[PDB]
Amino acid sequence: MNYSQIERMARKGVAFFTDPSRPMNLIKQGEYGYDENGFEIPPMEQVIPISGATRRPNAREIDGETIRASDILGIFNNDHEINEGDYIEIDGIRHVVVDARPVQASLEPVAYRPVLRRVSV
Amino acid sequence: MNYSQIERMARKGVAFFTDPSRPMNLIKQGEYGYDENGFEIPPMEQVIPISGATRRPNAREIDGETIRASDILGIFNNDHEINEGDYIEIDGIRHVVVDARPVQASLEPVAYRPVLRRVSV
Amino acid sequence: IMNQETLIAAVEQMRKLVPALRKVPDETLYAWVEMAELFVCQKTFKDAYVKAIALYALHLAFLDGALKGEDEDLESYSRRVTSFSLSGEFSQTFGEVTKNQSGNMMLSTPWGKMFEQLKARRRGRFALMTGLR
Amino acid sequence: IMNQETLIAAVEQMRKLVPALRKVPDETLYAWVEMAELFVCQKTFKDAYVKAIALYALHLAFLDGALKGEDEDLESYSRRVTSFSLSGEFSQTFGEVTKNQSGNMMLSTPWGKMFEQLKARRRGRFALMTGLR
Amino acid sequence: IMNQETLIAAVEQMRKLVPALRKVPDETLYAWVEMAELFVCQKTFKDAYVKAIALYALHLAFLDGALKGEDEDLESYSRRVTSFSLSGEFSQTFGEVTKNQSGNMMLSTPWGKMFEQLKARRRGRFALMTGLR
Amino acid sequence: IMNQETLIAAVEQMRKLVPALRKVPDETLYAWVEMAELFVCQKTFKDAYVKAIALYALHLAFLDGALKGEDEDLESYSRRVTSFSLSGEFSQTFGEVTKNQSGNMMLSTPWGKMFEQLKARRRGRFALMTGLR
Amino acid sequence: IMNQETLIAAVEQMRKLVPALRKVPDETLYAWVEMAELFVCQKTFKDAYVKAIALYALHLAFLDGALKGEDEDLESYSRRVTSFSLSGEFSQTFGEVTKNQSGNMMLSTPWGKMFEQLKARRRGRFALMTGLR
Repeated sequence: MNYSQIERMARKGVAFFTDPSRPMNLIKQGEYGYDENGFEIPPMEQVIPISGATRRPNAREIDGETIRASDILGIFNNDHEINEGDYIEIDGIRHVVVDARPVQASLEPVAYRPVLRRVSV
Repeated sequence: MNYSQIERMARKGVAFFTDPSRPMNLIKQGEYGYDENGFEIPPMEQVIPISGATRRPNAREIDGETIRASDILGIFNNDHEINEGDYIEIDGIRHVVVDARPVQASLEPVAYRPVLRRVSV
Repeated sequence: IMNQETLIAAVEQMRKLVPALRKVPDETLYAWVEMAELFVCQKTFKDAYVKAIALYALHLAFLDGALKGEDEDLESYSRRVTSFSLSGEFSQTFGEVTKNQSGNMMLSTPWGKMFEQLKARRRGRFALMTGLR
Repeated sequence: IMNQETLIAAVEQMRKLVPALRKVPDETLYAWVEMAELFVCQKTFKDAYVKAIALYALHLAFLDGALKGEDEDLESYSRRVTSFSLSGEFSQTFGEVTKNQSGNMMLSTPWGKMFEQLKARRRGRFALMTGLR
Repeated sequence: IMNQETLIAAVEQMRKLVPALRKVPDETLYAWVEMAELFVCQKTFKDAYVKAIALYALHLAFLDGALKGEDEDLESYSRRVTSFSLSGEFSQTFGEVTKNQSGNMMLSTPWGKMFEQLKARRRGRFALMTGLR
Repeated sequence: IMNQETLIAAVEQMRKLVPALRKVPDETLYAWVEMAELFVCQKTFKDAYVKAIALYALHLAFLDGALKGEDEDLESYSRRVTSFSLSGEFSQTFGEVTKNQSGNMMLSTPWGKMFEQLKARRRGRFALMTGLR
Repeated sequence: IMNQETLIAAVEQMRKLVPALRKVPDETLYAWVEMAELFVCQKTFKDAYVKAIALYALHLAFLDGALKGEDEDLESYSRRVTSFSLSGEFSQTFGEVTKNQSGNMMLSTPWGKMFEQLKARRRGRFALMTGLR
C-alpha cells in the first residue's frame, strides 16, 4: 500500500537520472470555440517549466525524402499532470505527447512515461 | 548525477575497442541556396578526421542484380557532434548517417551509435 | 549548553563540515546539538569543545538514519530498501556503507571514528580506578 | 500518573526529534510514553529524565516495527514482506537494517544504543552487591 | 591560529598532490585543514609538519566519502548506491575499495597508511610510560 | 633531496622503468618523488639511492590509486567501479590486481616488494636494539 | 657495470628463452637487467651467473605485469580487466595463473621458482650466524 512511499521513491529516482541544464517546457492549449460564422483562433499558450528524463531515441523515415526527424520516450514526475495531447518543448524542438502512459496502480499517478513524436513530420 | 563520470567511462570504452589505423573521416555539407533562375551548387566540403568502432555488418540485396554492397553500425565519441545528414568516410568507402542514435540522458550526449548506409545503392 | 553563541558556532561548524545541512531547517539542528551536548565533557577538551560536539552530533544523527525523517515520511525506521525499479524504465540498487563486526557501536560512522581518535588525543580512553578511603 | 507537563515535554521532544511522528494521533504517543516510563529510573538521571524517557520510548516503538498504523496495517506482525512487484508497473525488495550480534535487545536500534550510552555516561553498567545483615 | 602561510602551503601541497581538489572551493578545504590540525603534534615532525598535516586531512576527507558535493549531495550518508541502470542506455555497478582487516581506521585508506609509515619512521608507534613520584 | 642531478636521475629512472609516465607532466612527478624521498635513507644504500627512490615513488604512487587523479576527475576515491556497459554495444568488467591478507602494506604493489627485497639485501629487515648505558 | 659481453650474453640468452621478447626495443632490457643485477650475487654461482641474472630479471619483469607496453598501455596499473565483450562479435574472460599460498613473492612466477631451485641446489637457502668478537 502506502503509495506515498512509492511516490517519494519515484521522485528520487527521476531526480537521479536528470540534468538541470536542459531547457524543458510544457505547453497546454485549450478552451477554443468557433464564431457564429464559423472561424476563429484560440489565443492561449499556458507554457510552464518542467524537467525530467528521456530514453530510447529513434529516427523517422517517411518515403526517403530526407526529412531528418526523431522521436523520444520520457520519464517525468507527478506535478503538472500530463494530458493526452500536450506539447513538450525540448532544446528548442517541439514534440507532441502522443501517449501519456502513467505508471499507475491508483489515482494521482506516481509518475508518467510519455511517448513523444516530433511536430510537423 | 555526475555525467562527467559517464563521459570518461564512455571515452575509455570507445578507445578500448578501436583501431588507430583505419582511415576515417567526417563530411559536413551545408549553406546551399538557389539562383534567381533555379540552379546552383554549394561549394564546400568540410572534412574532418575522426575515430571510432563499427559492428554488425550486413549485405545489401535489392532484387538479385549482383550489386554487392554492405552496411554497418558505429560507435563514436562526444566531439564533432554528429548530425542527421552527414557523410562518413570509411577506408575509402563513404556512407550516409541514416540514424544518429545518441546514447543520451542529458545534454551534450555522451556517445553516438549511428547507423551507416552505403552511398549510391 | 551555557549560552547561544556556542550553540550557533556548533551548528555553523556542523554545516561547514556537511554543506548539505545548509538547506535543512536549523530548528532540527538545534534539537540534535542540544541532545548531543549531553554526552560531551567540556572539562576534557576545553578548547575544541565546539568541534567535538559538532562531530558527535553528526555521528549521532547519521548512525543508521535518524535525521532521515523530514516533514513527510513513514515508519521505515525498522526496514531498509535494497532495490527499486520501474518495470521498463530504470532500476537502482542500494546497500549498507560500512560493516560493524566490532560491535562497539561508536565506530559506526566516519564521524564516530574521528571522535574516538580525537578523544584519545585529548584524554585517553582508559578507565582505571580504585576504591578510596 | 507521572507529571503532566513533563509528559507533554517528553512527547513534543520525541516528536520534534522525529518529525515523521507529527501525523500520528497523540493519544497513542501518550500510551507509549506512559508504558515506557516503567523502565527508566528517576534519580539516576534526575536532570535529563525527559530526554532519557523520550529515547527509550522511541526505541520501544521502533524495536521491531511494533508501532504500526491505525487500521491500514494488516493483522500480520509475525510475517514480514521481503519484496513485491506489479506485473509491468514497478518492483521493490527489502532487507534488515541493524544485524545485531549479542541479543541484548538494547544494541538493536539506534535509539536503544543512544539510551544505552546515556545510561553508561550517567550512572554506569555495573551491579556489584553483597549480602546485608 | 596556526601560521597562515604554513596553512596555505599545506592546502597548496595537498592540491598539487591531488589535482581533483582544484575545483573544490577553498574555504571547505580551509575548514577541513583547521579541523584536522587538532590531531598531529608539532615537535614530532618539526620538519615535515606540512606534509603530515596534509596527509592526515586528506585521509579524513576520504575516510568513508565524508567529503561530498555542496548541494548536489542528497541527505543520505547512511546509504550507498551499489549499482544503477537506465533501461536501454547504460548500466553500472560499484563496490568497496579497501576491505580493511584490522579495525585501526588508519589502515583503511592509502593516505592513512602513508601517514602511518611517516609517523613510524619519524618518531615511532610506541608509548612506554611509568608513574611519576 | 639535496641537489638537482639526483632529482633528474630519479625522474629519468621512473620514466624508463614505466614509459607511460612520459606523457604525464613532469611537475607532478617532481612533487611525488620529493614527497617519497622523505622515507628512504641514504646511509643504508649509498650506491643505489636513485634506484631506491624510484622504486619507492612508484610503489607509493601506485599503492591503491592516488596518481589516478589527473587534471579532471571526480570524488571517486571512496568507491571502485566494477562493471560498465552500454545497453547493447559493449561491456567491461574490472577487478582487483592483488590480494593482501598479510596486511604489511609493503606487499601491495610489485614495486613495494622489489623495494623491500632491495632493503633486505642491502641491510636486513631487522631492528635489534638495547637500552644504552 | 658488468662486463659488456656478460650483459650481451644475458640479454641474448633471455631472448632465446622467451622468443616473444624479441620485438621489444633493446634499451628497456638493458635497463631492466642493470636494475636486476643489484640482487644476484657472485660467489654463490661463479659459473652460471648469466643464467641466474637472466632468470632474476625475467622474474622481476613478469612479477605482476611490471613490464608493460610502450604506449599502448593505459595509465592504470592498479586495475585489471576480468572480461570484455563486444555486442555481437566476441567475448572474453580473464584469470590468474598461480594462486600463491605462501606470501614469499619468489614462489609467484615460474622464473622465480627456477631461480630459487637453482640457488638451493648450488649454495642453499639458509643463514646461520654467530657473533664476532
